[PDB]
Amino acid sequence: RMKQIEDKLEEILSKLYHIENELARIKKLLGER
Amino acid sequence: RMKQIEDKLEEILSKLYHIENELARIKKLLGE
Amino acid sequence: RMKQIEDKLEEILSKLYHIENELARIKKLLGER
Amino acid sequence: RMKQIEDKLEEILSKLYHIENELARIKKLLGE
Repeated sequence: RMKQIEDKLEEILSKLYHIENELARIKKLLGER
Repeated sequence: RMKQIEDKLEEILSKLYHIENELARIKKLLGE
Repeated sequence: RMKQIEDKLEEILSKLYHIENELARIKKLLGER
Repeated sequence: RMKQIEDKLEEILSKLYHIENELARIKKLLGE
């Protein structure tokens, strides 16, 4: 359960990095536009 | 109270997947 | 601590709704563009 | 292990605030 809570925390963090990156790419694409 | 936390975690993850869908639509709108 | 964990969960959820909404507005603005 | 969870929660919140900053920049780029 705690191990499960832990995996989910990390999964949440990983998606968050993915999201940041996606918005960062958008931002860049628009800034050079 | 661990399960209730794990439960919230699940919900939060689902929001993130919904966000990723919004981003996919957006990126297509922007021609990327 | 558990009450603190709880407030943070909810705060996280609230920002997530805000974010969804912001992306939803963007999407709409671009779709009508 | 509660604090370690609370700790992760803090980190996650900070990412969300960074995201909100990226969104502010984006919305200005789009003239909104």
